[PDB]
Amino acid sequence: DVDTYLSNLQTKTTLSMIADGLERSARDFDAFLEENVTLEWEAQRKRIYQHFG
Amino acid sequence: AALIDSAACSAVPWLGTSEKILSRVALAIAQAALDVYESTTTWRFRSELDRSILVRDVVGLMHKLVVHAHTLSSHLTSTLSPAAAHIISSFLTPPPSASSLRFQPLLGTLLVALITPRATLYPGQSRILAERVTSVLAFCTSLLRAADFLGQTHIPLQTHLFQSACLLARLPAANAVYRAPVLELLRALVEVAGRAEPPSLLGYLGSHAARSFISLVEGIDKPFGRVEHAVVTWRFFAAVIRNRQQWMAGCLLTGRVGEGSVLAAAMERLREVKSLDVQEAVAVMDFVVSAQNYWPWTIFAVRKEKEVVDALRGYVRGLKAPGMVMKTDGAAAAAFQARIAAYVAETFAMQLYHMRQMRQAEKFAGELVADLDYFLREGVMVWGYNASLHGNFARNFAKRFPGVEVDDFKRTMWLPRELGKGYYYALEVAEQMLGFDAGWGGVKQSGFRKEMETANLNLSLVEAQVSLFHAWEYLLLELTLSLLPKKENAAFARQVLQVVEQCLEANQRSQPPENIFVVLGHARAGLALTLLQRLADANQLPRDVTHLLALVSSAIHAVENPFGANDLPYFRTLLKILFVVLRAAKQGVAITQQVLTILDRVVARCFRALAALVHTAPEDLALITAILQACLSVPGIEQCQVQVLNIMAAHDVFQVAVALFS
Amino acid sequence: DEDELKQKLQQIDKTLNDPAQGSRLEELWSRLIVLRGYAEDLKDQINQ
Amino acid sequence: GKDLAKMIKEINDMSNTLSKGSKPDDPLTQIVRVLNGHLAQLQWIDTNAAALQAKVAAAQK
Amino acid sequence: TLTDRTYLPPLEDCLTGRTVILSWRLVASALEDADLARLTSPALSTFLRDGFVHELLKHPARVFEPKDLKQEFETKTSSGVDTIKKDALWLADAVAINQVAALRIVLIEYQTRAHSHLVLPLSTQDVANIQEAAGILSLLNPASAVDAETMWCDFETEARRRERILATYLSERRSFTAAVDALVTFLLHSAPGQHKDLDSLRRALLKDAFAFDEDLDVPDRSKLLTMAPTYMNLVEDCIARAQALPAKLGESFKTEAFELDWLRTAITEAVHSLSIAFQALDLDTPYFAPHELLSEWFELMNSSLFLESILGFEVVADLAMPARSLVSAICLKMLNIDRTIQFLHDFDYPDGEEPYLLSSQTLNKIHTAVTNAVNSGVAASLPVAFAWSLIVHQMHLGYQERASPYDDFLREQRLDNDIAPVEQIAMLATSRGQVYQVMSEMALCLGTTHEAAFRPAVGARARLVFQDLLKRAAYLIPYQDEPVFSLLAILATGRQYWDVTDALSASSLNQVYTDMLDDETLFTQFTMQAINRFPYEFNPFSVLCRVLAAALITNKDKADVV
Repeated sequence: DVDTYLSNLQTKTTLSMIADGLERSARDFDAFLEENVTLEWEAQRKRIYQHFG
Repeated sequence: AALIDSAACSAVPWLGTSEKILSRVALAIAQAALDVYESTTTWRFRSELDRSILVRDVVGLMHKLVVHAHTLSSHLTSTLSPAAAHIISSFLTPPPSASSLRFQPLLGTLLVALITPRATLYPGQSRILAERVTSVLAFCTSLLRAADFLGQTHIPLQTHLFQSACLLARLPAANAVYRAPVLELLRALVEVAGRAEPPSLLGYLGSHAARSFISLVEGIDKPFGRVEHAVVTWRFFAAVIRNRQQWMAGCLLTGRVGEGSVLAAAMERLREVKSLDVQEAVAVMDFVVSAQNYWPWTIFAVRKEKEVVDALRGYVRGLKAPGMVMKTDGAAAAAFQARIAAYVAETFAMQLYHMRQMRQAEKFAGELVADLDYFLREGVMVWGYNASLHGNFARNFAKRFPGVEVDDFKRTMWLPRELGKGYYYALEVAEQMLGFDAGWGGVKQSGFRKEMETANLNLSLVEAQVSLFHAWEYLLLELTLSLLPKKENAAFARQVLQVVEQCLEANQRSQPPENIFVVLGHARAGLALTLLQRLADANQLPRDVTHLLALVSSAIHAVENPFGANDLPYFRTLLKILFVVLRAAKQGVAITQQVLTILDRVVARCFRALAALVHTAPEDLALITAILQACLSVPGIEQCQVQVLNIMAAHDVFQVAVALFS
Repeated sequence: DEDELKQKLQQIDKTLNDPAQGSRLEELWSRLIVLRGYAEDLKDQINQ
Repeated sequence: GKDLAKMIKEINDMSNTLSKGSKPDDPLTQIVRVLNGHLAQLQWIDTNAAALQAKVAAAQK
Repeated sequence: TLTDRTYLPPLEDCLTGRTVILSWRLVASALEDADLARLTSPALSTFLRDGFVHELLKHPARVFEPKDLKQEFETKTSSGVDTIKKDALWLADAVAINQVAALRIVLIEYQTRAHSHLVLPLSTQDVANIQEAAGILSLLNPASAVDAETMWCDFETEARRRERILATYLSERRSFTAAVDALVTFLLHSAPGQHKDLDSLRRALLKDAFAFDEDLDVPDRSKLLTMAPTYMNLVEDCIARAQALPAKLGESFKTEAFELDWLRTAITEAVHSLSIAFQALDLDTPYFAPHELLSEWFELMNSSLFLESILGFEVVADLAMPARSLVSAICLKMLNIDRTIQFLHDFDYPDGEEPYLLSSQTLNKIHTAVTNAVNSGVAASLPVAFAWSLIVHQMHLGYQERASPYDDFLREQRLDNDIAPVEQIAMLATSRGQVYQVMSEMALCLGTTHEAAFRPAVGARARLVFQDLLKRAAYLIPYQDEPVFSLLAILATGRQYWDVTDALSASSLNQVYTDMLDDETLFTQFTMQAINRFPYEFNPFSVLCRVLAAALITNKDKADVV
C-alpha cells in the first residue's frame, strides 16, 4: 500500500488538492440543476397528463 | 541613535522644529552612519572590543531605523522615511563596485565571533560580543524582510547571506545565546528564498556541518524547556519545510520514520497539550501542518503508526473545549485555544483526505464526528467580534487624540503578525510612543493600554475563528462525501442544519471590518451551498424550511440589491442558496405564505433589473429562470394560483420577456 | 602531463563541489516529498 | 547516479499510484509503459537518422 | 538519602536523549546571564533544589577526590555503552577522579559532540566561499585547511576522541567552578526587585543548603562561612596539578597545546576558588576569619610564590593579571587592615572570631612570606607587602607606648630594635608609584566596566579592600596626586558615559560607593580635599561627581548630594 502511495505521489502542497473539491462541486452543481429542471418539466407534464385525463 | 529614537516619537518641549528639519537631519545622520559603516572595515584599532562596540552601535542604529519605517504605514513614520528609504536602497541594491565594502564588516564580525575562545572571565566583553551578534542578526533579518517587501525580484544580498549562514551554522556552537537569533535570521532568509529552485543551502553548509547543525537544533531547548526559544525553533522548522528545501527537510524529518528527529519530540509534546502552554502548542501545531502539507507521506504515516496516542488526545481536547471561554476564567487564552482547535481540525481534515485517498477513512470519520461539539459551539459563528468595545475605544482615542487616529497603528505586514496582543495594533511601538503623556499608563492597570490589548486579543480570536472556519469547511466538505451511506443520518443532518443556520445568522448580524479582515461576502455562502447540494443528493432533509428561509429572505432584502454590481459572486451564491432551499422545501400549508415573498418581490425585481441592464447577464438570467422554475413547483402554489395571478401580472414581466426575445 | 590531468580533475571536481549544484538535489527531494504528501492526501480523498 | 535513480523510481511510483491505485496489475499502465518505450525508441531513430543525414552533407563537397 | 538521580540521570536517558543532563556549562551560562526563564525552568529548578547538588557544591573536593566507586560504576553502566564504559575507565585510570565523575564527563561529551565538531577549523569549500565574499580580514588558516571528508575521518579516531574528552573534562571543571561561584554570588548579593520566582528559588536553596533564612533575625552563616577553607584547600591540588601534569596520562597526549590548555584550566580554577573564598569572606566583613585558616593560607602562598611559578609564563598574562589581582584582593580581605587597625588602637575584643593577632607563629609566617615575596621580585606582592608594612609600622608604635602576644613576633625576627626592612619595602613599593599603578590595574581587572574580568558585583565587592587600604593609608602618606589618581581609577574604573543606568541593585553593590560619604576618613580626606582643589585639580572632583551621579540614581537618601 505504502509502495503504491509513494509511487503515485505528486510533489505539491496537500491543501491544494483538497481545495479541488470546490471546483468539482461547482462543476457538479450545473448537472444537478439540469436534473432539477428536467425532473420538474417531467412533473409538470405529468400533472397535465392527470389534468386532461 | 538617541536622536533617531527621539525622532521616532512623532506623536507629541519641541518648540523650534518642523517635519522638514527633522527629515533632513535624519537623512544626514543616516548618510553619516552608512559612511562610518563602510569605512570601519579599514581602521586599525588597538583592540577588538572597540571595533565590536562600534559595529554593535551602528548596526543597532540601522536596525532601529529600518524597523521604525515598516512597523507602521501611517504618517507618524514619515519623519524618518527618507532616511530608512536611503538605507534600504543602499543595503538592498547597491552598486556592483561598492557591493562588497558594505558586506565585509558583517563577514568579519561573524568570523571574529566564530573564532573567539571560550572564557569564564571578562563577562563584559562576552556580553558585548553577544549583543553585537544579536544586533547583526536582527539587522540581517530586517534587511531580508525589507527586500521581501516592496517587490524585489533580484536580491544581490542573498548571495552573501548564504555564505554568512555558512558561518552562522557553526556560530551557535560557541554560545547558546545565538541559537534563537541565528535561527530567526535563517527563517527570514528562507522566507525571502520562497517569494523570489533557490540556491541549494546544502552546497554552502556541507554534509557534515549540516548534519551537526541538525543534531544540535533538533532538540528544542531540552535542558530548560522555555516557550520563547520553542516557538522560535518551531517557526524556523515550519519555514524551512514550507520552502523548496528538500535535503534539509528530509534530514530533519527522517533524522538522518524518525527516531531522534524533531517529530519524535513533537509527538511527545502533542501527547501533553492538556497541560502544555497554549502558546507553544500553536507553534507545534503550525510545524505539524507545515510538515504535513509538504511532506505528508512521512508525517501521516508516523501518526497512523502512533495514532493511539494522538487521536485520544485530540478527542480529549475536543470534548473538553468550551465554546464561550471569555466569560470563564481566561481572556487571552481564548484566541490560543481557538487557534489550537483550528490547527487540530485542519490536521484531522488532511489525514481524513489522505485516508479517503487510501480508502481507510470510514471508521476514523465515524469516530471523529462525535467530537465536533466545540465546532458546533464556536465554529462558523464569527459573531464574537464585539464591535461595541472596538467602536468605544476608537471614539475614546479620537476624542483624546484628534491628530492621531486608531487606524494609524495598523501594521504594514513587514513581519508575520503575531496571534497575540499585537496582531493588528503595534503595541511594542505604542508602549514607547504614547507613554509620554498621562493616560497610557493609567491607574490600576487601566487606560488605553488594556483596551488596546483586549481589542488585539479579540482580533486574534476572530482570526483563529476564520482559520477554524476554513478547516471545518474542508472537513465537512470531505465528510459529506465520506458519509454517503444511510447511517448516522440524524446527527449528521442536525449538524449540517445548525451550521447553515449559524452562517445565515452571522450573514445578518454585525459584520467585521473589511480593511482588517477579508470580506466574508461569498466566503461562507458556497459552504452552505455545497452542504445543501450534497444533502439534496442524499435526500435526507427534514423539510424544515419554514424557518430556514426567513434568514435567506432577510439577507436578500438587506443586501442593497447589487444584482449587477461588483458583488456579483455574492448575488450568485445567494441565488443558488435560495434555489436549493426552495427545492428542499418543494420536497415537503403554512409554506406558501412564506415562499410567496420570493415569487412576488425577489424574482420580479431581479428580472426587471436584469432586463433593464442588458438593454454576466446570460448566466444570471438563466439562474433566475431556474429559481422561478423550481419555486413554482412547491405544492402550496397549486392552490394559491388565484392569489399569485395578480402579483405575477402586476409587474407585466411578459412584455419585457417578449421584448428581450425579439 | 600530470598537470593536465589534475587540471581536468580540478575542473570537474570544482564543478561537482558547488553549493548550488549539490543543493539542487536536496531541494528537489523535499520538493518531491511535498508532491508525495499532497498526492497521497488527494489520492486518499479520492480513493472511492 | 544511484540516488538519482532512486528519485526517478519514486517519482514513477508516485505518478503511477496517483493516476491509478486500485489495480496496479492493469493493462493501462502497461500500454503507457510500452508506448513510452516506443516513443523513446522512435526518438532515438529520428535523432540518429538526422545525424546520418547531417553526415551526408559533408560528402556533398 | 541523597542520591545522584537528578544529578546523574540514568544512562538510558542520556543515550536515547529523552533527558539531556544539565551539564555545568549550561548552569554556568544561566547563572552568568541571570536569565529569568532558564533559572526558573523546571529542570534546573529541580536540579538546584536537590540536596545532593547542595552537598556537592559545598564540597567540590569530593566531586574529584580519588575514591573507589567500582560497584556504583558497574551498577550504572549495567541496566553504544561499551565505548562509553571504556572511555570512562580510561579517564578514571589516567586522572585521579572517581569513575562516576569520569562516566558523567564522557556522557556530557557524547551529548556535546555537535559543538566540539562545529568549533573545529572549517573545510576548504568554506574558505573558498569566504575568499569569494571578501572579493585586514585575514583571520583564516588556509595553509592547514583540509576537506570535510578528511576532517570527519580524523574526528572519529581514538587519539582525537581522547583529546576531545580531556578538553571537555577541563571545560566542565571550569564550568562547574564558574557555576558554583555565580550561584554563591546570586545567593549572597541577590538584587532587589527581582521576579517572585527568583526570590522563592533563592529562599528555598538557602533554607535547604545553609539554613540561611531571611525571616530569621540572625541567619545561620556557619554553613556559609565554612566555604572559605573548602576552596582554600582545593587551591592546593589546583596548583599541584598546574605545576605537574598527570603521570598516568599517555605521553602522546602531553603536547604543547594540551599543556597550555591544562595550565589555563588550572589558572581558571584557582581564580574561581579565590573568588568564592573572597565572597564567603566579605559575607562577614566586620568580623575576623579563623586564624587557623589564614596561617595555612599564608604558608601555602609562601611555598607557591603567590602562584607566580605557574603564572610566570608569558602565555598566561591575560589570565595571570586577573589571577594576581584576585590573589591580592583575597590577601587584603583576610588581612582586614581596617579591622586590624581598629583592634590595635581600640584593644577591644570583637567577639566574632579570634584573630591571628593573638598568635605569634602566624605573624612570623606572614612576615617571612612577605619577605620572600619581596626578595623574589614580583609585582603581585606590592599591595599586600605595603599593607603588611603599614601593620608592622602600627605595631612598632603600639610597642613604644607599652615599653602583648605580638611582642613575641616583634622580638623573634629581630624586628623590635630596627625597622629597616619594612621601611625599605614600603619605600620600594611607593617609588615610581608602582604600588598605585598595580592597584589601579587590579581595580580595572576587578571592576564593573566592560574591561573588568569579573561580574559587576564581583568587582564592586573586590574594590572594598583597596578602598579600605587607601582609607587607612591616606592619613599616613600625605595627600598627593598619585594616590588620588589611583582612587579615581579604582572607583570609576574608566567606564564610558553610556555605562550609567538607573537599574536598582542590592545595597551591597552600592556600599563601595556610599562608603565615600559614610566613613569620615574617606570623607574629610578625599571628598572634602577634592572639592577644595577645584577647578585647580579638576579631574578628581569631576570624576567623583560623575561616579556619584551614576551610582546614586536610585538611592533617594543620597540623590541630592551631587
